[PDB]
Amino acid sequence: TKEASEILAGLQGILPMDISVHQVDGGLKVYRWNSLDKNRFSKLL
Amino acid sequence: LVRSLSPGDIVDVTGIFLPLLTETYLEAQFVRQHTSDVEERVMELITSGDVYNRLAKSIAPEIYGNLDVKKALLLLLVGGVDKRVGDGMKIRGDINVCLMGDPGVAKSQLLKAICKISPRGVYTTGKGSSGVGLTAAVMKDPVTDEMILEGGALVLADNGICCIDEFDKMDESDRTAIHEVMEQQTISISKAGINTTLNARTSILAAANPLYGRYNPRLSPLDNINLPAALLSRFDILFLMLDIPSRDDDEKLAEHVTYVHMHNKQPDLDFTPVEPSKMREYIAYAKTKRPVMSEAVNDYVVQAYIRLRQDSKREMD
Amino acid sequence: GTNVSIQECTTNFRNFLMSFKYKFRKILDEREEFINNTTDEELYYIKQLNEMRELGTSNLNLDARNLLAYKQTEDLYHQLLNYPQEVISIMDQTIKDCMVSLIVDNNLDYDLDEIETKFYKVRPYNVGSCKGMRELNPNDIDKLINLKGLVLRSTPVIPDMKVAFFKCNVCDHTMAVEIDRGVIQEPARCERIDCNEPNSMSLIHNRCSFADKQVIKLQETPHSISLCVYDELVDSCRAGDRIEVTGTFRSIPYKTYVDVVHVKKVQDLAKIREVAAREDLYSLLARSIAPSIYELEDVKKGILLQLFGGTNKTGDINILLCGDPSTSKSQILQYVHKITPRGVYTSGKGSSAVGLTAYITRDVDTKQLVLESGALVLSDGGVCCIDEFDKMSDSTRSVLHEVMEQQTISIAKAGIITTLNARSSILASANPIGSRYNPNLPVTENIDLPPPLLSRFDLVYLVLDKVDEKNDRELAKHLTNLYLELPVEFLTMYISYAKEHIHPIITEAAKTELVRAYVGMRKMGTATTRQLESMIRLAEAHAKMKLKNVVELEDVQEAVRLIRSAIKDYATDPKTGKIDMNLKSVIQRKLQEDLSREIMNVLKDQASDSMSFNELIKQINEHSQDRVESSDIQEALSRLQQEDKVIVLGEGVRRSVR
Ligand SMILES: Nc1ncnc2c1ncn2[C@@H]1O[C@H](COP(=O)(O)OP(=O)(O)O)[C@@H](O)[C@H]1O
Ligand SMILES: Nc1ncnc2c1ncn2[C@@H]1O[C@H](COP(=O)(O)OP(=O)(O)O)[C@@H](O)[C@H]1O
Ligand SMILES: [Zn+2]
Repeated sequence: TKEASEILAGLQGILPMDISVHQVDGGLKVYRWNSLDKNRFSKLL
Repeated sequence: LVRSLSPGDIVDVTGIFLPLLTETYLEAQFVRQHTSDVEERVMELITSGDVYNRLAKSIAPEIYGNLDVKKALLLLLVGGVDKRVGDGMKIRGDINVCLMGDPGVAKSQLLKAICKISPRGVYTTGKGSSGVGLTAAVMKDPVTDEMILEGGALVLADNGICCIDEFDKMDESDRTAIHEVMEQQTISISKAGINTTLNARTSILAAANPLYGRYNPRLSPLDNINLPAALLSRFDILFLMLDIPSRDDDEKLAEHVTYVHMHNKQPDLDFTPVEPSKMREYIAYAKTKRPVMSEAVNDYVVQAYIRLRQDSKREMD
Repeated sequence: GTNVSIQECTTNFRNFLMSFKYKFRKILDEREEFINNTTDEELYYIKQLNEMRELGTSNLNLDARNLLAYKQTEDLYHQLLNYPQEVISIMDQTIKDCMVSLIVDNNLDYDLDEIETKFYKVRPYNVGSCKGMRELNPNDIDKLINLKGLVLRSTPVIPDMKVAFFKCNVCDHTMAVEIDRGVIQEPARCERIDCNEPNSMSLIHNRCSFADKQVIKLQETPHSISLCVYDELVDSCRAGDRIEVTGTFRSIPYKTYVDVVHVKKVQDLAKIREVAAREDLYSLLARSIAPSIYELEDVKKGILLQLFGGTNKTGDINILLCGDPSTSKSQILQYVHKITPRGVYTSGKGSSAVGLTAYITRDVDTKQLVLESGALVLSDGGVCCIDEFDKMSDSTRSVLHEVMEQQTISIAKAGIITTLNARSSILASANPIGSRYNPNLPVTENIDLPPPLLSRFDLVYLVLDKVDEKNDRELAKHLTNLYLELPVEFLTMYISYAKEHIHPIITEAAKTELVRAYVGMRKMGTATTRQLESMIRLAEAHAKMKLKNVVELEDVQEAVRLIRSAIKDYATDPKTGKIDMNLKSVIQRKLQEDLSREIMNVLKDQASDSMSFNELIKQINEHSQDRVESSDIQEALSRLQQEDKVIVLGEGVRRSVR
């Protein structure tokens, strides 16, 4: 579970265009991914 | 008129009786809970002024030589004061009496007489009429799947007196429930997911034979009971009616009993006991009072207590 | 009665939403000192609208108390308790207006295009405290109320129809028929001009659109009534949970039920401080709990510490009363369950193995797992009172181990494999073996509990009945002064505050004391490690009474002493377990002799004619070895003064012989 958090949070850093993160009650909400050309970004690391 | 009646209440309900066989019901109109017509009868006895002995001799007018026991029964019929301490506390104002005695001492006729006299008396023998007859249980209704209470010996005797003959034969499941009834006047049941408490405001009057069947003078008294100290502590006026043969005491009891079966009267001619109808009214009227003692006797009690408290240390050893 | 003037209410709500300040909340509850101008001055519900429009959630939380906290809405508060639907449409329009007015009309941004189409709903939750399920009446129908209770049975997600999909069976034309007020209108003829065959339409089941419906059952008292849940309020309640409900009371033929509108699953401050800093705090609280019971200070403290509890972290304390069957045992337990929320009163033969354990079974039509409650499940978070704990059946006694240590009840039967949670505190009273306590037998032989069970209890109180009139007469006066002719509200207010706000943390210094106390207790060789956590829980419970942010030495030492006093350790022989009924020896006489002689030696050896008692303590008592109580030094010097060997001119000075 704790590994999945760094996975889900890792997506937004490499995808700052389709997912945004904002906090309520101290918890996190995930904005609706507009997935487009998902594969291209992982090669730029 | 909703939320007026409650389970277990004794009420007089006025209504209309309403209906190829028709089914009937009643439409409730007026409800009440439970007098010069009886004040005249009450006046006569207090006019005579003979209160303790006359009523103590009135209960069981066909039983010989038990005046001390009858006096305890007379007080148990009247009862004490149920002092609501407050701050969430509670102290029972009822009297519990145990009648140990040898076979043939008429300690079960008193059980019948107490049930007859009391308006809420319940007569019970054996192991509390088994574990199902004792305490209570929740029973499902096959028609509506609802579960309702079926009152046992103790629950029926609520606000009354429960007589338990042959108390020494009671099982642990029977006697353990007796502890809570004697101490708390309530029954707690946690079965099949139901967690409820039942009102068990009862006066427990138990009569049983010795543990070893009879008493011989060489026998120590505590060996003639199957009951632990906790039960004996919760009892009050714990009697022990030993039978000792005697040509001057068996003669009196035999003469007392033989006159009972010979004529429809008690053997005494100089004393006429109060009839039960008048006894019931006077006891009920007396029960309405709430006496409060004085501080002078309040200091008296703490001296007499210490007097009796210190003696038992020597007596037990 | 359609009392809702729609233009007036939408104007009042416009005023309510666009003008309410968080500051006004502190007025109705009179928390004037709690006014914080740095945050409470800003508008309240505007922040929610800024979030839910950005989060995309179509909901808003309506705290109904703020209607009373604003004057104009007071006329609106009463009518809300009768007409909630109109508010929802107003709020939807208000949100639409908020997007139009506050964003695009203000030219801030344009992130509102889809919002014109989506439907919102605002759910009032914090209606004033209601009268409970058993008090409801027929006149309350259709009026919003509030309830609390326990969840028992939950049905799966039932799909409710909202849109019907019809296809013509001869020309394959597809329609879209919506539901109007719960009715489906089946077309009698195909809508196309060319195809006009009567009764030619057919319903396709799996192309329809459905809405989530969940039926939940709630139990407030042992009564319980059915509840209906819709939409995004699913996946919020499971069997065995405790819920606060704000909903609408309905009836359809008789079938009274709640259209649940909201679901919740989770000045006297100075008066508390005035008691917090007092000196007789512990004695007063201990005495206040049982005004009808004399003395028993240690019994008072632990049972009070039971109500305070430990501190659960990402805690319950259990107590057993062992004593002769005439001493105050039953009365305290009666008080505890009548002073704690939702306590359960239990006895030995009055319960069964499925009495404390909830009867889990499987539904006969929905085949889900359901629970029918139990004594240890009802009192989750509370206190369960068990009388005659010794006379508990062995099977019933067996299931306590998992409950007392893991707070779970696992059941493995035919077709059912699951575990419950029964986190609670246990207060138990046990009569001695036989009739009365016998000091000839060891302590463990007067208790009918096996060591594995006996180790779990945090405190076991040996309540012994003496025959000493020096305490009997005082008890007699306390009893006799009560049958002629802090309060509980302060006490419960105090207790409810501490459990809510106080979360003590053990300090570094207090750590060492717990280690040494257990080591010394273990070194006398029944000192299982379950008693060491008992020390820590009592340590936290003491500071919770103290209302202090930490636990310190005094809390630990008092907790150690309470365990020592409860078990009656020093009065128990360490090699036979027997009780010393006697609790000045020659060894004490020698100790005082040598102490007096050493006081004389120190007084005559120092180069000062006089010295203070603090100076003497610093020179001798605290100089070497652990500090001893100064009373013995005072006793020795008083004896010497009575023998005219030392001069005590005053409390502050001690002077040599004349
Ligand atoms: N003193 C007495 N007066 C009247 N009847 C008596 C007396 N002693 C014994 N009896 C008779 O003997 C019987 C006593 O039996 P019971 O009351 O059942 O005593 P136990 O409880 O010892 O069996 C009664 O039927 C009663 O008629
Ligand atoms: N220290 C005490 N303070 C006040 N009351 C006491 C004390 N010791 C005994 N009592 C009285 O003795 C009675 C004992 O009853 P209770 O403790 O309820 O059950 P049990 O008799 O099994 O101990 C109580 O009614 C109580 O008033
Ligand atoms: Zn067609």
